[PDB]
Amino acid sequence: TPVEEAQQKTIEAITKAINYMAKRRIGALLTIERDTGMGDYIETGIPLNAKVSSELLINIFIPNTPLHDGAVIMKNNEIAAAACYLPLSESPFISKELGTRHRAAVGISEVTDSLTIIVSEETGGVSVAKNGDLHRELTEEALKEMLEAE
Amino acid sequence: PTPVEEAQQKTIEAITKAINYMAKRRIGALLTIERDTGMGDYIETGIPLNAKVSSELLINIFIPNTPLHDGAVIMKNNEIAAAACYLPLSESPFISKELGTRHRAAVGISEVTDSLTIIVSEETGGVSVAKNGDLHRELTEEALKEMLEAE
Ligand SMILES: CCOC(=O)N1Cc2ccncc2C1
Ligand SMILES: CCOC(=O)N1Cc2ccncc2C1
Ligand SMILES: [Mg+2]
Repeated sequence: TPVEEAQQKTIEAITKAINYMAKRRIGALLTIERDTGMGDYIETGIPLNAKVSSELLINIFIPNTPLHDGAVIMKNNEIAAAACYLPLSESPFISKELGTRHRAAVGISEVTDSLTIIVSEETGGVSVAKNGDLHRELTEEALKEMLEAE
Repeated sequence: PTPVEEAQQKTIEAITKAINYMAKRRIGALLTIERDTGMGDYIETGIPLNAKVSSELLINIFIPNTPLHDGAVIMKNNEIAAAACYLPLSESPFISKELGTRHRAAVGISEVTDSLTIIVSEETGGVSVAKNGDLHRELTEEALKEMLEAE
């Protein structure tokens, strides 16, 4: 159906962007809103309300640029905003070598049903935060399975 | 001012802030503002954004060596319609011979539309505008803002 085709196109755009950023160890933080509304966090960023593309997602997270610090938040198959604030988790159970992008991802996942993707700037490792837990060192197949399950 | 007028002023502020930032850093840029001649055929050659304008997004689009930096950004009113768009290259003899493809594309679209195109040179940081087949070079920040306000 059209809705299914659109969802698959968005998953493909995300995975292509994440793969590029992982290869180059470009830090990224991408939160996908689900049933819990995230308007209060969307409002802390720069409004975009843009069509998703791999190209736009890559250009947002280039280091040393206006939009690269903070989270992209996606809603209704669009990029709602970039450079958004997310709450930092205080969980003592996050790997201690991880920094603030990952604590922000876990933090938003503790108070919403959202799915957040993180690319580490240290390793290019890809992780997902959901329900207060961080799933680390994902393969491409693993991230795609999580997006489809979501 | 009406909401339409306030929105126009915000869009001008966003454009001038981005152009000034790119000029300073010698970031090449090509930014076409659609007017009354519709530019759908050219918008459709790029990557669709349909995004709200911000200075931050404009700058991020043109960072060198990134997916969106080559080709034109085409704006419709208060939105960035698409990036990395193709424009026709002018063959006008009044384009300074040292200028490259971004200036030629800008003059080219300006020959077949009433659009206003801004160009930042990656070589010099100079700011120019193409309109109605003419290129106006070495604009001050003040001159660019006035041209946009009058447009
Ligand atoms: C568009 C400008 O944005 C910023 O300078 N920050 C830094 C920053 C750091 C952590 N979370 C969000 C943000 C947004
Ligand atoms: C999104 C990818 O964009 C591109 O690779 N282009 C568009 C474009 C438009 C005009 N001249 C050169 C190029 C290269
Ligand atoms: Mg002069």
